[PDB]
Amino acid sequence: ENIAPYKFKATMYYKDVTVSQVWFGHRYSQFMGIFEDRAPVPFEEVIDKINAKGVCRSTAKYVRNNLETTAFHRDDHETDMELKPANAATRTSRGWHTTDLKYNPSRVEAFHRYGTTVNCIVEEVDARSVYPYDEFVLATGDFVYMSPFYGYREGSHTEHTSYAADRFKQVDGFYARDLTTKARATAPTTRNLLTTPKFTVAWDWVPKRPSVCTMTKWQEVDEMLRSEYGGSFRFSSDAISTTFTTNLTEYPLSRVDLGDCIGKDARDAMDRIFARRYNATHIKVGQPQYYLANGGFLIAYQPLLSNTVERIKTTSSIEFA
Amino acid sequence: ENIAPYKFKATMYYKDVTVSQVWFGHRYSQFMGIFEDRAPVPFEEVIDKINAKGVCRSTAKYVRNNLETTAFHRDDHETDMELKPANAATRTSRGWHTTDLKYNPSRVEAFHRYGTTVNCIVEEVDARSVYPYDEFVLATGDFVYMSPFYGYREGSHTEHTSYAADRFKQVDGFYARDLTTKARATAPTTRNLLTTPKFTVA
Amino acid sequence: VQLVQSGAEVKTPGASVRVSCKASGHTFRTFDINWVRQAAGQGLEWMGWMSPNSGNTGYARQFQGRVTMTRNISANTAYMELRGLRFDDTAVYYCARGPGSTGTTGSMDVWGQGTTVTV
Amino acid sequence: VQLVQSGAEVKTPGASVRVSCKASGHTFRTFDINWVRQAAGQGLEWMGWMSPNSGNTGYARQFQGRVTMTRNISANTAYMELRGLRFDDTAVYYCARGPGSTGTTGSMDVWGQGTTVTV
Amino acid sequence: AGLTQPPSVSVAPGKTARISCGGNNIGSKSVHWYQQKPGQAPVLVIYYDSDRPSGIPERFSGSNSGNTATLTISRVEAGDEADYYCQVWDSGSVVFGGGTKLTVL
Amino acid sequence: QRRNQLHDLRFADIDTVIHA
Repeated sequence: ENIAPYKFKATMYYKDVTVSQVWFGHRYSQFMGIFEDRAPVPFEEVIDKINAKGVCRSTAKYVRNNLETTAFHRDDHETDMELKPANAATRTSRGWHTTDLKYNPSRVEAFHRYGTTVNCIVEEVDARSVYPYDEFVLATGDFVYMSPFYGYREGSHTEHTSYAADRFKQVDGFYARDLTTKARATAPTTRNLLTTPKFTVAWDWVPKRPSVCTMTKWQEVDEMLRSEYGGSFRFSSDAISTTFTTNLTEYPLSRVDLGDCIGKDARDAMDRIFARRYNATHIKVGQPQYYLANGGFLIAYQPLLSNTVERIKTTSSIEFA
Repeated sequence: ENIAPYKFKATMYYKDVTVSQVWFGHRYSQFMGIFEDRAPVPFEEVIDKINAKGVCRSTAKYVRNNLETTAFHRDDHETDMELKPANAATRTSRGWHTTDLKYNPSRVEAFHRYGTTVNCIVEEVDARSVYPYDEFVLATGDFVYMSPFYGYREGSHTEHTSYAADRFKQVDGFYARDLTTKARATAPTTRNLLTTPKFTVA
Repeated sequence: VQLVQSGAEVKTPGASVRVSCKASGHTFRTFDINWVRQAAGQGLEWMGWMSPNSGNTGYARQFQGRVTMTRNISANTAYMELRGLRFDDTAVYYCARGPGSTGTTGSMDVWGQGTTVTV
Repeated sequence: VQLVQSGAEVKTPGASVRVSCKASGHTFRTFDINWVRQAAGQGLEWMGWMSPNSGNTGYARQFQGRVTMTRNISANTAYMELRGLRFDDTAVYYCARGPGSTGTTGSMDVWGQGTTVTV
Repeated sequence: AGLTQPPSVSVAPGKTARISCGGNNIGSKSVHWYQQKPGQAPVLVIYYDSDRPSGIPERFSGSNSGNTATLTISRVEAGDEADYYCQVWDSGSVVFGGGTKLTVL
Repeated sequence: QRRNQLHDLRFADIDTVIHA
């Protein structure tokens, strides 16, 4: 059984907006409040500004608590700002930002003053999803309630989604721009972009069926002897000292949910082994057969001769074998 | 193989600064904002005040968002406040605090009023570090990005650190003062003090 | 994706023309459709853009009121309609994937063969 | 940690003296160095403090402009220099570990043997 | 608005060619350069002011700054005789340049 | 938490104090 979540790399775009209120006393200054918020970067700015020129806007315009709000960095006019790399930290993915210093209001004696700062942040994160792949979570602990394989092509519209159709956008012929080397890729890619109320996610779209596997290849056995006894099949391997018991009937591979993976992996492994070791001594007998063994194991078996819809649960213990 | 993390004892010093804005209506009062912040206790206050006298200042002077913020308890003059033990809870480590009650402004009709309270908190926590021991965590879930063995002694200055040299101070001949029994240990110890932006560890 | 247009068109002044551009290989709903014309030996002249997913359109100032862009999603085809032709509209017309809903900075990477319209 | 000072010093008026204090057992960079002098049969007279890690110094008001404190990290040694000696500077001088950068409430727990300086 | 281009440019086969595209504040826009041989659909040769599509030789290069974009063709071959168009997006349209005819001597 | 608490050390400058 496959327990490891499906992993894919995604990109987060968001503006950190900080508004600070300060009271300036006779000899001292004090914070009366710091409002910190995260705003999504619009698709217009992700495609037209960040990806096309490598810059980001100095203003954050977004909907929060049902209100169209605009914030200006340094409380000045709107300009474009270069995205520069963040400070290096061990075991941290790449990241880019525009500003580094907080803007606080100039001192005027005995007044409460407000000051706004906008920091446009781009990050690369690793996103993980689990069966049935209707949600995926980012490295920052923020969930995205939409299937990683959602789209407009190849029957991907039937995938689960919880956001309005105005929040999602699939752009084809998207040429990704590397933000460090400033070199643009040549192969076009499909890009899914979702604007959550807190941030914007973008990731490469891939079809669901050939991307995930509900069963994972565990062992390759060169010599797994098969015997028929007591209305059952015994598969015994001396290399791993392990014996499985199966019913005499085949297990159809179509019954396995998301089972396009087992056939290809088994064929590759068995062909490699046969070419390596048994090319000059034995011959294959028929196409590979698939059996289900106690414990919930899936055995792909290719018999040899000398020249002369449900999900399977696998136990954590191998001691019974 | 060893999977258990390396465990040691640490002490956290920090001041909880809460400033509240209140609107006083005709027959009611409303909280229109509560700013809560945690501030590090400076080295000049951990050694001179908390360890020497067992008291703490009633003001918080720290750096937040690239600005030197100063906050006064009850909006009054600076004064020394004695550290008293915290209320007991089950399965909890030792702790000490100065203030008990939040300060709110006196009622004045039809105005917005601001009020500041500072609570100086000292806590004993357990710290865990894993291989290759380039950073350690605390019981409160706050990471410290510096090797537990960092110092100035016997080649322990090659360990990992992510903080400016201004924030680390290693003091030898430190005589620890128990905040409950008010008794000071006789054996000198080498004490590392690091001032993170939100708290101070020793 | 590949774009294929209809054949040549021969019309009298005052008539209407519909040029069809069909995509192949994709859903055709993930990009935009630009219609741009070129006269005999003259430079390129943009006519308009359409978003086939939502049906939103945008026309040039000199073509407003005479150009209608529509789509058939089931056949993945985009139609452009010119109404009230005159003598100067004899030109070769192209459909491309470029700017529009997917961004104002897109590039016309893929083009069609072009249809010759003679008035 | 152990503090060891130099030998006795005999000097003429108007000269300069440098007294050295070497620590053993620790890196010498974790604690401050206090210089304090005592006249024959008189009370203790603090002279100054020096932080060997950063090199920051602090002198008494009556010794400002005549006392310079420096350090050799490689040898873990602290030097104190008196310039323009006179007759009343004859005294026994001590180096200790006390207040300074590490805290203004520190105690002089460890002391040196002391050097007799005669003018 | 409009983009201004030189009507004709002629360069010796061994030399290199400069094609200009002028406009007000053109440096804030992504300029695209298309090449059209006679009786063919235009082919993109430069996108996003410095980048080349797949299958494009290194001879082509681009720049965009201030009020001018520039296309550079090093080692002008005999097969580079074509009409070159610069394109940006202003307001709600894509203004096209007048085109420059590159003649190889 | 380890990644989230490095945010201020990565995307901001802690030490600088600005006064005017």
